[PDB]
Amino acid sequence: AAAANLNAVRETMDVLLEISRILNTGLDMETLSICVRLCEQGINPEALSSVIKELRKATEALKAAEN
Amino acid sequence: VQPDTDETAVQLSELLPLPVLMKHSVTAPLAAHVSL
Amino acid sequence: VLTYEASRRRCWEQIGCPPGHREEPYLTEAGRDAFDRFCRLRQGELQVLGGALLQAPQPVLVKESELVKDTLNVLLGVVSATFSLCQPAQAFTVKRGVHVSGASPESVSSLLSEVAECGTHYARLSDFSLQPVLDSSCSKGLVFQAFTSGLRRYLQYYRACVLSTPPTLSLLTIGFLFKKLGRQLRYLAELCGVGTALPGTGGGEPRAAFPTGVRLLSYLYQEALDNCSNEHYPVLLSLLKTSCEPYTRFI
Amino acid sequence: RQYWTTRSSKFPHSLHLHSNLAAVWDQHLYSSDPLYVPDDRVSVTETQVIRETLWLLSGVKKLFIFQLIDGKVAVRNNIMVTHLTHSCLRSVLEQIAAYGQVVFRLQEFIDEVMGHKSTDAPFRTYQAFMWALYKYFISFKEELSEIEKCIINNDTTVTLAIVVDKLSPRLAQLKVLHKVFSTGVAEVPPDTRNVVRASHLLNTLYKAILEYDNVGEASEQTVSLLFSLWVETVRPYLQIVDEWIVHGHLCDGAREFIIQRNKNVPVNHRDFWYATYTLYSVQHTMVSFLKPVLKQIIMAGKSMQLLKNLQCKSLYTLFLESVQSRLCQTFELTLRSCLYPHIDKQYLDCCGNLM
Amino acid sequence: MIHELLLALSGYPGSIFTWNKRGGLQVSQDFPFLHPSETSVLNRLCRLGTDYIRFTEFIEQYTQQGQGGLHGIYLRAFCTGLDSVLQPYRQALLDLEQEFLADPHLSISHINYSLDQFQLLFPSVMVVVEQIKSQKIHGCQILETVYKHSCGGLPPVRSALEKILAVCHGVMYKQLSAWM
Amino acid sequence: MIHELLLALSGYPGSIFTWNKRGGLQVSQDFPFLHPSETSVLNRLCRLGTDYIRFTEFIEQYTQQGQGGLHGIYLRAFCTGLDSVLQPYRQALLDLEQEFLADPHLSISHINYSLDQFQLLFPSVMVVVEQIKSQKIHGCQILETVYKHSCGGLPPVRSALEKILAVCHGVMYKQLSAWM
Repeated sequence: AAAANLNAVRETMDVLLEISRILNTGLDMETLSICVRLCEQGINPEALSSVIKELRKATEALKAAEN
Repeated sequence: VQPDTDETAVQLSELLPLPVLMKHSVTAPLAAHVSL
Repeated sequence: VLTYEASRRRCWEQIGCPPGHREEPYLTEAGRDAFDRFCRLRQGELQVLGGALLQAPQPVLVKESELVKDTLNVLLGVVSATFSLCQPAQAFTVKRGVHVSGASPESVSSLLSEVAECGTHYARLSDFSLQPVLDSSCSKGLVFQAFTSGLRRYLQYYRACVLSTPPTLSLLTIGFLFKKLGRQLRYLAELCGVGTALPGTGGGEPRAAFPTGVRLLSYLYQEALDNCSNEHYPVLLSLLKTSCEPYTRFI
Repeated sequence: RQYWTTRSSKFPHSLHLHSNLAAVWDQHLYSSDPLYVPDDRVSVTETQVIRETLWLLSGVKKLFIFQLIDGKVAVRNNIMVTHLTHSCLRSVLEQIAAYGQVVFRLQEFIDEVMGHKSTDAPFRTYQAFMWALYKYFISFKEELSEIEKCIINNDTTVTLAIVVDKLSPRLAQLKVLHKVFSTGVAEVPPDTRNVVRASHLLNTLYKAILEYDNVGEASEQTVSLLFSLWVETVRPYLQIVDEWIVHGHLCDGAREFIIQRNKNVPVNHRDFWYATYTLYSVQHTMVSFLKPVLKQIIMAGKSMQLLKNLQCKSLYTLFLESVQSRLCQTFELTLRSCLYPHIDKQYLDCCGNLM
Repeated sequence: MIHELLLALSGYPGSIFTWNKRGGLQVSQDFPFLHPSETSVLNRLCRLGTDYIRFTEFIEQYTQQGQGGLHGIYLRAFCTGLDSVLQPYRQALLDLEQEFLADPHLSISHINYSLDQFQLLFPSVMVVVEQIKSQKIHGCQILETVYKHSCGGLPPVRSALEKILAVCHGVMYKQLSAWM
Repeated sequence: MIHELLLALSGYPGSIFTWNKRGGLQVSQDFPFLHPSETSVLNRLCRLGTDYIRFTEFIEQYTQQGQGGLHGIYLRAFCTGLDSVLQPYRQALLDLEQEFLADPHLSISHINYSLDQFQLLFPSVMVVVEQIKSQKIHGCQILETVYKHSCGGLPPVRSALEKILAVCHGVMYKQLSAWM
């Protein structure tokens, strides 16, 4: 049963990876589950998306400043 | 005191049989020494 | 918590999520632990048919490591547990039917018994190789002295070869590595007969004993002349060529 | 409760008619006809059938279901599979059993050739065919062993179509060489004496090399296997030629040669050129590949026998080098090229040296 | 599993395959995986098993011809040549046992396929040896069976007889050395 | 119910599908779980299935030299070329089988959408082969019927014809090279 859960999680992760690669989102595998599952606790999808966008902008700024 | 599988004397008295070489060298010298 | 992988076993009979579990595959294509249960069950069925007539032959649970250790024991010609020099053995006497890696004891201890014949011949032969030193008060002259001193030193060289290998060699491989050595021992011990606890053969044929005095030299010289170029025949030929030096001193 | 056991496999899988094909078909039967008493075909796992098929490809004597009957591959029609229908299963069984029966007869022939003089010799054509069959069946069993390794993975499987594709050159050469062996063997009748049998087999082998010449231009696998078998078969004849050209004779007198070895002619006899160096029937069992060469062949054989009497890379090796150089088209290319250069040089040089 | 099989190959009769060469490698019908594949594999292995049991018995008898049989010391040399041929066979058995130890999922069928070369060559060499010995051709008369058997098409049997003939050539050289 | 329908189209008729020799790839219509028009699409595929069965029969009959039918390297080459074209079809079938086995819910409609390409290239080749068999052409006659059809319009069919004609003109080139 738990092996079934693991297999289903892997399958969902692969489906999500394909969806992300098709969307060309640029989101990393680190947001494999942590990104989606944390919002799965009932986070405001608009607020979470805005927070992700702010994190992306800050990360881009940090990369540019490091460069 | 005999050695390990040292093929030298083994073949000396085996390919040419033991008494063969023994009579060729020793027993022939033995007969010569007895006659002398 | 997503690092899991899955089974590639995909079945057209399992129309859903197939794990892939086999069906207790063929013990021929996999054993050494389950073939143990199967062969032990076959031996037990044979025993139940015959009235549990194994007692000792009931598997002496022998780790392949333990078997290799006992082989290293008999590698010195010693009397291991399955090579004990029992009262009616004088030499290798088997343990309680050692089983094999994934087998019952019948064939396992049968190959072990072949190796035990080899190691029993080794124990008796080492005792026979001590015949010159052992027969210090010998009324047979330098014949037994030189011959069995040669036997002792040749057994020392043979022991160097035996101990030169690790004690964890395959039983069949070791037996093959001593098959020529086994033939040499059998031919020599058939002329020796060095059973001690249970007297008689020390290897080879039912060797009651060895010929006496320099009459043992006479019989040995005739034999070495005829039986030449073999495991013991070449070994005995070299020993006779060496004892020719004892013959030189006798001259 | 398997074919290993004495019972049908009675186990479940993922439910519904997707995996219930026999169960689905049986439902169609029983429901459409309530009296459709399903023939209690012993349910068998498809993968278990695959393992048994791998054993049969390796050369298993039979299977509980796939029991080779009448020499040919046969199946106990009292078996079923929930993942398939009887007819489809039967079609798959027959597709396997075509090569199964062919290879049953072929393995019987190879084993019979294996069986598992002094101035004469044995029918070395039979032994050469046995060795060539050894190599070919070795390739087949190696393919079966690869399939068995795939099975032993137990986590990956292949459609029997996949196995057949792996056996593509295998099965093609199987059919082609089945016809070729039919030609060589049956044409060399049991009545065909060692000479007759070898001559008929050699003629059929040359004809089959010319026949599989155009059975497909990509048959170079099957064609090369036939070429290797023909080289092996020649190796009897090539060795005979080498012996009769080096020593003029040898401890080999097989009487498998289609040449009339009228050996009653003594070495110190003029007639030894004709009687011993004559053409044997079952003007004889002659093939133009060697019959056109037969005049110079008789001359060279008589010359070698006479050179041995006067004294009183072999032909096979050079032929092997030429065959490696050579190996759609037929055996004519390589055979003619070797016979002209190699055979012409051998004949002329042997005649000159003996003279 | 393959433990008892290799034991019978080493001279230790498997409980199922009782390797008493008189009764052959008599396979008891207690077959695990008791399909004709398993039984056929048992029989195929038992072929070479009984062949090797008889071969070992013969080598023990050749541990030898100078007696009332076909007189000649060459029988012990023939035993030596056969054992030299089996040395490749013994090495094959050792390598197979090592592979079986390595393979948890034992490749029993592949092992049989791999050893089939020696198993097939065994019948031909056995037939040649039976021609030499059962005919009781004393001296090199038994040698003639293989020496004029040079028209032997079986390359495996050809190589085994080639080893035996190397032994025979050496023995003949030694005999000629004595007679000279 | 997918795997056996594929097996039946694989050149091995099933049970709900009956490969009538003259009735083509007919289908015993007594099973549940689909619409008859779904069975009608399956019958459109069965057209190709029966075509494959007949093509296999012809290829085996034209892959056997003394018969009065068309012979020569041309017939064997035509059979070989048709088989090599079916290799893309066989590979596609195997890929589709793997995909359907991999998906818990892989609709047969999806199977149809995958097999549409092969069904698109199939019928033109079937018509050409039937015409070639009716013509009973031999020698370079079929080689010119081919050259007539080698101006084809079906892109997959046109390319397959180009490949087969390349193989054929290669054979003609080999014949002329021998003549040169």
